[PDB]
Formats: sequence, C-alpha cells, structure tokens
Amino acid sequence: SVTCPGGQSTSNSQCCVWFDVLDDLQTNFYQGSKCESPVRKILRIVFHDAIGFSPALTAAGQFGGGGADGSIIAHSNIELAFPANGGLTDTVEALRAVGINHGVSFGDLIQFATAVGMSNCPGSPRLEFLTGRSNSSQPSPPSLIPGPGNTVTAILDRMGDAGFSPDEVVDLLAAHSLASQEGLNSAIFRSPLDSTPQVFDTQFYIETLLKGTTQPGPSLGFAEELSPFPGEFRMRSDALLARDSRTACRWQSMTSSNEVMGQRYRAAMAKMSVLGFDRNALTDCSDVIPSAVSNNAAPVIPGGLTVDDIEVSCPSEPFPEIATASGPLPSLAPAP
Ligand code: HEM
Ligand SMILES: *[C@@H]1O[C@H](CO)[C@@H](O)[C@H](O)[C@H]1NC(C)=O
Ligand SMILES: *[C@@H]1O[C@H](CO)[C@@H](O)[C@H](O)[C@@H]1O
Ligand SMILES: [Ca+2]
Ligand SMILES: [Ca+2]
Ligand SMILES: [Mg+2]
Repeated sequence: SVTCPGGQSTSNSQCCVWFDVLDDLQTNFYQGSKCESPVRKILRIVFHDAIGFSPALTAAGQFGGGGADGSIIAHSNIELAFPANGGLTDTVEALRAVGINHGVSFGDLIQFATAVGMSNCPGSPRLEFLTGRSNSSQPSPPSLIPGPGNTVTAILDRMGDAGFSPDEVVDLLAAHSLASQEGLNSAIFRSPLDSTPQVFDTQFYIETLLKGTTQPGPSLGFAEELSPFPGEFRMRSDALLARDSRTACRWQSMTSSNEVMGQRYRAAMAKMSVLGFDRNALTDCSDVIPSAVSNNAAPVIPGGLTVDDIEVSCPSEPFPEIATASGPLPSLAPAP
C-alpha cells in the first residue's frame, strides 16, 4: 500500500490521482455531494457509453464499438447526435473538462463519477472501481442503445449480444430507482420513475408492478404507459420487462430486499464497467470510493394499495411478504 500526498492511504500509487478527482467532482459536478440530476445523468451516460459494444457487428465484418472507452465524451460530436443521447450535452461537457484537467482517461472518469455519484444517494452499494482504460477511442456505431419502445425480445437481444443474460438486464435496471424522464413527456418534466428518486431502493421494482391506473400528464407520451399514482411516470419497456415471462421472476425477487438488489446491481455494473477491456490489465482502485449513507426504510406498497393491486407475473414463486403503507394515494413531486 502507499500513502498519497494528501495523506490518504491506498493499495496502488495509480489510485492517488483519484482522490483529487473525488474532491473536484463532489464540490463542483455534484454541487456539494448531492444526489440530484447530475447523478442520474451520469448514470445514463455510463450505460450509453459502455453498451456501444457489439461482438455480432464485429462478426459481420464491422467495427462493433469499444465499450466503456469514454467514446461518448471523446466523440460527443457523433454520439450525442444519437436519438438515445438527448439531454446529455451539459453533462458531457462538464466531465470533459474534469478528465482534461486531471489527466485521467474519459473511460475511467465516467466509471469513477458513477461510483462517486451513487455514494451520495442513500442505499447505494459501493461500486467497484478499476482504472487503466486507454484514452483513445473510435466513435460508437449507432443503434446499439436499447430504447423505451423496443420489444422485450429486441432488448434481451441487444443486451445478450453485449454479454448480459436476461437476469442481468433486470439487475442493471435497478438504476431506475434513482430516475426521472425529461424527454419522453416534456409536459411533466422530471416526473420520477419510482416514489424515491433520491433513494437507491426496491421501490422501482414494486411500483412498476402495480396496476397502471393513472395518466400523470395532459397526454400519454411516446413509450409511456399508465402509472400507479399522480406524478409517477411509467416507461413502456420497464412495464413489459416487469411482466414478461423471460424476466418476471428476477424482477419480483428484486422487490423485498434492498441488500440483494444492491449486490446484484453492483455485480452487473462491474461486468458493464469492463466491456471492451480485459480486467486483468486494469488496476483496482475500489478503496477510493466513499460509502453511501444507510437506507433503513422497509420496502413498501404505497398509498393504501395492497398485494391485490400487484400484477404478479412470476409462476415459480409467490409474491414476497412486504409492508403496506396507509393511504391515500401519493402525488410525486418532480425529481431535483
Ligand atoms: C432496458 C434498458 C433501458 C432502457 C430502454 C432505458 C431507457 C431510459 C429512458 C428513455 C430514460 C428517460 C430519459 C429522459 O427522457 O430523460 C431513462 C432514464 C434513466 N436511465 Fe434508463 N434505460 C435502460 C437501462 C438503464 C440502465 C442499465 C441504466 C444505468 C445503469 C439506466 C439509468 C438511467 C437513469 C438514472 C435515468 C434517469 C435520468 C434522469 O433522471 O435524468 N437505465 N432510461
Ligand atoms: C483524451 O483525449 C482527448 C481528445 O479526445 C484530449 O483532449 C485529452 O486531453 C486526452 N486525455 C488524456 C488524459 O490523454
Ligand atoms: C401530484 O402532486 C405533486 C405535488 O405534491 C405534482 O408534482 C404532481 O404532478 C401531481 O399533481
Ligand atoms: Ca463507448
Ligand atoms: Ca428509489
Ligand atoms: Mg384496490
């Protein structure tokens, strides 16, 4: 182990630079270690950056993309033109300057920012952080990012090609527990995807399974479905994934334990963090990531709804026993 200039101990000298980056991101990018829009955006970026990897394209004699190579920043001119990459400009620009001023690769920076961002959100696991990804990259081919109107088959197909099994697709989606939408229905800008957009918990999995009864906006936008209460937005792909036979059971098993959800997501994320790379070539700097405060709230079916309102879709196991909150129906405020 080594002791960096500032006095912090670490297992590798290549981790030292990150303590400075941590200080920078928390102060400025995160505006005081907060769990607001900046974290959710970075979470969109890390997914959109890494999934630009496709062994099948490579098989068809084409460039399949370099994965988590930081290409979304390096080639933002091309990638930010992608339909799926709307609303990310200001975030890409802010990160570009951080990577430049610290001499760290874009690929590594995006991964670091994700782990650090999540620590500011109660309930989040301590994500793994590897460093050593090259700073060079080619722009990602278009159409490698799954969209909200895609069919479950198409989604599982794209993710499978990248290396994720259906279970892992459900695990990765835990990120929607700290999410809102800004571009699917602008009339309800920043409507949350679950009742706790600042808490990494199982509410997302529970709420997407409740019967859709409400139209939160003046109209139902593109790829929008009815949600269980005012202020909450339900994306079509989440709705289908929650109920599809190929993913239903994993989804349901994610409702009762925050601990299990965290562990699974963390594992899935570690796998996604190295798409396009060989982890044996990277250096482990996980010890730099701070812990997130604990979330002790129990998973609950909100607003007087009961298990009778849950559209059970898994045939092999009963819906688990969880708490029920008293009414009335909540009305979600926009995410910050
Ligand atoms: C089946 C794959 C997925 C689809 C189809 C999908 C689609 C979307 C869409 C359309 C939005 C709304 C963006 C907007 O209009 O502002 C969204 C938001 C979000 N997504 Fe995904 N997503 C998927 C997987 C994931 C994964 C794996 C992550 C990252 C680990 C993630 C993280 C986020 C976050 C945090 C937001 C919130 C952004 C914000 O509040 O500004 N999603 N997702
Ligand atoms: C990474 O590449 C960009 C150009 O894409 C450059 O401006 C930046 O300084 C490079 N960073 C490092 C750490 O080499
Ligand atoms: C529920 O009420 C909230 C405020 O408490 C709104 O944001 C939402 O659109 C709905 O009226
Ligand atoms: Ca990429
Ligand atoms: Ca949540
Ligand atoms: Mg009822």
